[PDB]
Amino acid sequence: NVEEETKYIELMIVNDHLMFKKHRLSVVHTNTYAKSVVNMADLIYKDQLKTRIVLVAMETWATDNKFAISENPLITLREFMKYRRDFIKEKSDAVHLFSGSQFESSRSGAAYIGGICSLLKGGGVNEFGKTDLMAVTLAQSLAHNIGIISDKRKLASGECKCEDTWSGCIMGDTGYYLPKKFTQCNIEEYHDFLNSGGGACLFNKPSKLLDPPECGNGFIETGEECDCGTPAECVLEGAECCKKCTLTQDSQCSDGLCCKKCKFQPMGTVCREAVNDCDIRETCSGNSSQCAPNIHKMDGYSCDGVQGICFGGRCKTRDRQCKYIWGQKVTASDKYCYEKLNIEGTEKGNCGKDKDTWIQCNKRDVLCGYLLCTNIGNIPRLGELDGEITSTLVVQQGRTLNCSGGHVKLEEDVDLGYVEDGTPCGPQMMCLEHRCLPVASFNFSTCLSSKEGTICSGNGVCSNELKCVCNRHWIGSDCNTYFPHN
Amino acid sequence: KCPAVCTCTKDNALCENARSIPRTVPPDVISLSFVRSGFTEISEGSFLFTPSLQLLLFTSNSFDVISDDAFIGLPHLEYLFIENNNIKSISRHTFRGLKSLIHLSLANNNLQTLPKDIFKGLDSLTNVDLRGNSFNCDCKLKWLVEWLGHTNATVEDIYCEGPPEYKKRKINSLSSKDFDCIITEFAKSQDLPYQSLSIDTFSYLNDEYVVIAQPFTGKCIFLEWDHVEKTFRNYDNITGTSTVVCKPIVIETQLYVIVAQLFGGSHIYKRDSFANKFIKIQDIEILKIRKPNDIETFKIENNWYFVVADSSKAGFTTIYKWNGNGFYSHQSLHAWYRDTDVEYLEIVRTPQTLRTPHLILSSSSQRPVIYQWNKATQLFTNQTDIPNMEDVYAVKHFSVKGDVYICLTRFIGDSKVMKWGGSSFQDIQRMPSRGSMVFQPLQINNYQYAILGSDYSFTQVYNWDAEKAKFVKFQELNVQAPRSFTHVSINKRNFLFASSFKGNTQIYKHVIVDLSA
Ligand SMILES: *[C@@H]1O[C@H](CO)[C@@H](O)[C@H](O)[C@H]1NC(C)=O
Ligand SMILES: *[C@@H]1O[C@H](CO)[C@@H](O)[C@H](O)[C@H]1NC(C)=O
Ligand SMILES: *[C@@H]1O[C@H](CO)[C@@H](O)[C@H](O)[C@H]1NC(C)=O
Ligand SMILES: *[C@@H]1O[C@H](CO)[C@@H](O)[C@H](O)[C@H]1NC(C)=O
Ligand SMILES: *[C@@H]1O[C@H](CO)[C@@H](O)[C@H](O)[C@H]1NC(C)=O
Ligand SMILES: *[C@@H]1O[C@H](CO)[C@@H](O)[C@H](O)[C@H]1NC(C)=O
Ligand SMILES: [Ca+2]
Ligand SMILES: [Ca+2]
Ligand SMILES: [Ca+2]
Ligand SMILES: [Ca+2]
Repeated sequence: NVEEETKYIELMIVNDHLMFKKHRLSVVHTNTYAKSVVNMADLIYKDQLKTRIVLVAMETWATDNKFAISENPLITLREFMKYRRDFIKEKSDAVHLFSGSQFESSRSGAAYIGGICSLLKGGGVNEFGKTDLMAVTLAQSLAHNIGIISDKRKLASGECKCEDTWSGCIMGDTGYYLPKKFTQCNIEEYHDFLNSGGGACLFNKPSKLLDPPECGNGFIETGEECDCGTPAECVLEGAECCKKCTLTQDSQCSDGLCCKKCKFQPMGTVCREAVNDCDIRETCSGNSSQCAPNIHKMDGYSCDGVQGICFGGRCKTRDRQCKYIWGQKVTASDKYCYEKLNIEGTEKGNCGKDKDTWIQCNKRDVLCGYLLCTNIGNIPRLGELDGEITSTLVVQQGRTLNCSGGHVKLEEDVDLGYVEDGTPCGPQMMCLEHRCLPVASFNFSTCLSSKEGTICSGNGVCSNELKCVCNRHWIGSDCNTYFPHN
Repeated sequence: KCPAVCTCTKDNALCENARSIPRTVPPDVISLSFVRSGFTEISEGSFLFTPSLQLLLFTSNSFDVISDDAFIGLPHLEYLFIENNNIKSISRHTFRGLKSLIHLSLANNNLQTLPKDIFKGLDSLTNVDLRGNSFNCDCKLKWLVEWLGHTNATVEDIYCEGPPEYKKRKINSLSSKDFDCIITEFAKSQDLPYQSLSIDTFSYLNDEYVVIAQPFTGKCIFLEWDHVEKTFRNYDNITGTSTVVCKPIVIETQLYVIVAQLFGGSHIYKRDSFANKFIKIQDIEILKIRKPNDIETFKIENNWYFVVADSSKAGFTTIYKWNGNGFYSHQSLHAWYRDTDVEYLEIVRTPQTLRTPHLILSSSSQRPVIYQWNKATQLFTNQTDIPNMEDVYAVKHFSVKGDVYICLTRFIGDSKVMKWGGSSFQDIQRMPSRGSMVFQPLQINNYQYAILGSDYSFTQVYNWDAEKAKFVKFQELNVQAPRSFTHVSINKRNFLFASSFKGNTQIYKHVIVDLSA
């Protein structure tokens, strides 16, 4: 089960010059401080989300500020991710900025929703504060990256509730009294994010801390051949094997999904099944006790039939977008709604705005335009509604269909209710900039192949790392070579 | 007719090594003496049946105590010499009963003390000799200084042998200076079952009431002085979940109460003239005010205002003017800051001789900031931060004579008091505190204290020294977690309330003691 595994967030923190100055013009003080923040946030996540946060790297600039900082946290987020993309080569699951400057915002920080494992979307920005306060800020930023949202129809309606009356909850507004705990609805939102295929990169357990090793901390570090969570909790798994952070002769592995009673499980045994059409199931290698690094299908593969195309292991469709924005009770409208509404060029449907004007949709762009759903509530699940709701009644041969939509705002330039980029408008077609384009225009990468015009020679699935996972009876990087017996 | 233990001529008797005082003397005996007798103590009401003695002397004896009225029955006694003995303490009324005593010598017995007004009741005294005693000089010897100055009788000089600070100093040469016999203390009158956060008091119809905010169960507690055989009793409650600060306000003989909470915290009440029931009037918008950590009440120029501290960055500080019907928004301060505390203080800003109202609010990561009131625009214009201190949780204020000083609170660091000059605040005293959520100045009957609490170690109370012009360590109070200190004045009664966040709150009684009596 994807929920029961204990996941790992590889984290890189970047301290700007103002933070470096804020402690003693000092590298050791900034390092220890940031490490403490990550320590407290990790204490929150360990208990609450069943996820550990490990910092594999840190970079602080003593020389000068690299880019132009803004009082707006969103602008600072965009520019910081520009710096990570154009400069930082370090491998990590997320990269977050610790800024000594004070933003003017309602929010103490900003992070891209569901942007984990992404290069461009993969991190956030957190302003300066005290140790615990900045720990909370990092907690909610990483919460955004991991798929957790503060607001919802369940929460606005009172179905979802923070049960601490004295102190808030992490996703809520932070006062002087700092929240120690997530609402259960945030937990279930995380589980929903994982069950949709997102956050595959989080299943790798770092074997190297940047800090000197310690025994009994829950991680295997240089000088120790085994470790468990605590010597007290070691009795559940690893007790028969690990002693004083060292294995006796008969124990191959301490603990893990591939470890049963101090012995490697055979290669090919399946530790984790695929959670959706975009996910590839993984098998134990017979080398390591931990299940192999999580892999999913390469971008461009079809999911939910021809109705979607995989991105980051997650299936992007229009119906899933309606259910995501407006809640689970919502269903996607029939194509007649979009087809009728794109031609009129009214407020009720359109392909976009240039300046204060509606563009008439092209005939093939019908499905790339204003997003239409049928049963819509009064309030959006996330963000806030701009303008009012849109309801258009369409009658075909006596059938009445109510086509409803709305403009939902997260960031000024990002508007829900427009078809998301990468959503297919048809066979071998996808929506970009509210226009229907062929797949070849996206310049997708590919794996190695022997037979031309095929992916992994048709015998395998191409991963997001551009490595072939072969089907039965096939071996090799191109999956060309056959097996001894059919 | 003379005892065998004594050597007695016709008019004289000399007794050595006597176990007990004989009550039978010859009629013609005038003077009587006791040398090295085996007496334990003087007999109580002794020396009766022998009125004829004009003289009594004791030398080289051992006496633990000399009982009251020991010399009664000696109307003709004139000279009395008790000297060259070892005596610890004698009773005050011992010498009472002789109005005929002229010469009295206590000298050389090494008395370290005398009781107040030991010499009262003899108006006939002429010579008295205290010499040759080691006298520890304190309030008893203060009354002795009074008597030395006020007596017509000639008294040879005596000296302080203690405390070592005063040695070989004339007891005749001492003045009221460098004697404080008037000391103050705080002893807890009452313990309360509930944990507390904020406390404030108000006066209605000569009855005094106190408002306590209990954060966890969300109870805003109103208690009154019971006045029959009870220190304190709580006559009412107001139930609000996550209650933080309860500040009462009375405008034109009408009681209003503001409560603040985390959710739907903004509220304002009123108490109905009949049935003594509080009724909610207004609810301020939840959107603008979120997670207030403080409330302060101030009135400026015939207008009541109201102020709240917003600890969240989303909400802004808000001052509320009051028209006839209710409170409504006036001004907003410190956008996008986390505000821990707010304080209102009226100070003299030069060149002006008038007192200008000011506001001091403290942030989490930011230095405190001061606002100057502007009468023309009905706003606060000047915005200035007090330099060279950071992480100030709260700032309070007090005034000693014409000067105005402030106490700035720091959780871990140096909490310091500063003097207000013409322009800015000037450093006075740096007092380290560990885990202090409050620094409270308090003025009780021309005594300015300061209370600095600790969630870790003992709460350190300080007292003001007028000559030193600097707070001095005074008393230690034990509180599990103190978030406040409040001064409560009943009629001719003074109490202080100490909240406890992690434990039961304390009620201390203020007692003034005089050691000179
Ligand atoms: C696992 O280890 C074995 C030897 O212990 C090696 O042959 C095999 O290539 C390893 N698997 C990898 C590197 O994926
Ligand atoms: C239109 O939308 C409303 C939203 O509540 C829904 O109840 C209704 O069934 C829809 N269709 C109509 C009114 O034909
Ligand atoms: C194809 O690759 C080029 C080379 O880097 C790149 O610039 C371009 O954005 C890619 N996509 C296209 C041409 O659609
Ligand atoms: C003498 O001493 C007595 C003591 O009570 C005092 O009342 C009186 O005024 C004195 N007379 C003087 C100082 O002349
Ligand atoms: C107010 O609340 C306290 C705390 O539970 C309680 O002891 C007291 O009886 C209450 N006063 C009432 C109900 O009048
Ligand atoms: C502002 O601060 C200055 C000191 O720099 C002071 O002179 C003035 O009275 C204050 N009030 C203002 C400027 O309104
Ligand atoms: Ca990873
Ligand atoms: Ca270890
Ligand atoms: Ca997988
Ligand atoms: Ca205050």
